[PDB]
Amino acid sequence: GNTTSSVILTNYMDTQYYGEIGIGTPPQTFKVVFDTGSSNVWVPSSKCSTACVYHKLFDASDSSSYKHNGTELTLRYSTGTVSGFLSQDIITVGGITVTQMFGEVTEMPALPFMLAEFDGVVGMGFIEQAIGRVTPIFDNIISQGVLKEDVFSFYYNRDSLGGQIVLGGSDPQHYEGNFHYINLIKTGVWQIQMKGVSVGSSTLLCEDGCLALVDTGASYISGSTSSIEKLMEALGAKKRLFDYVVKCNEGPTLPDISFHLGGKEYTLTSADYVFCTLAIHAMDIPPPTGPTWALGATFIRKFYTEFDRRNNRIGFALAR
Ligand SMILES: *[C@@H]1O[C@H](CO)[C@@H](O)[C@H](O)[C@H]1NC(C)=O
Repeated sequence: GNTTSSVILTNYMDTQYYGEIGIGTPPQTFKVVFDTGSSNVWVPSSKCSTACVYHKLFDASDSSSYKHNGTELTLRYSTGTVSGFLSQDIITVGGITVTQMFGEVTEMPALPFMLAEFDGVVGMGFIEQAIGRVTPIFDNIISQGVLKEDVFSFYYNRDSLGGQIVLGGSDPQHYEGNFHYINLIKTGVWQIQMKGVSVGSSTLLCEDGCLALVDTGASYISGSTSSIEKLMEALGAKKRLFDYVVKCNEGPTLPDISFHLGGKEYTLTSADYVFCTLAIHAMDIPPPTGPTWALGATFIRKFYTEFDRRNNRIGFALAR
């Protein structure tokens, strides 16, 4: 029984990578985002009034293992806000069935959520980021002692699979070379320490230290406005006008962008962030978590990442 489950993901235009999870007995299948940036799991309930219309609704009277809770919770995002109440039931993810407390969403905003191919979220975060300190699912599936190693990996594919999360190990057919691990700067968050950004073979941003949160939930690579407009400057630019847009003739032409992460240099070439829209955006993130950089999808695409709970580090390997 020393396990490894695999969940294959759908790639909704390099911006949304999502999966399927089953909730209850028997399972209601939901499409969800796996997010190292959040710590609560939520889905819309059949108690929902808006964009409830458009997504699968969780219905407790079809589950033999539901044990209601009812406590409120409002989960707030840089994009959304959602609220409901706490429910309890059985989640099934790639063949791990764990008993989870999760929020049954009763109010969803009609704009960001309407055009979201996903129904809810499973956060891959630390108990410390949990609203209500509801034991996040990974602490919980580790408690069950079924996995090979208390690590989970992610493959984000370029828009034949779309992507893939492996719990308990890593998938060698999808990375090449070897992992180099960087340690969490402080537990509670999946954040490492960055030593600069070479926006050339020369520019240098954060030639000091700056923080970098490894966030699966994020679609782009982000930095603070301040930081991001110096970087966009020394590159091609064209401020705003539906978000940092450059010349297409000189796309191939743009320089490399390198992150100095614990020793090695992680560089992405023009072809990894130029779509013409650029895959880099700004997002001043507030204390506690901000001010930080956010290596989201755009980064993962290029680097297969391993999040290690037993040693609280992050390893990366060349994706393939
Ligand atoms: C439900 O869950 C919370 C966990 O935050 C617990 O404190 C609360 O008492 C529970 N409610 C009941 C009635 O089970």
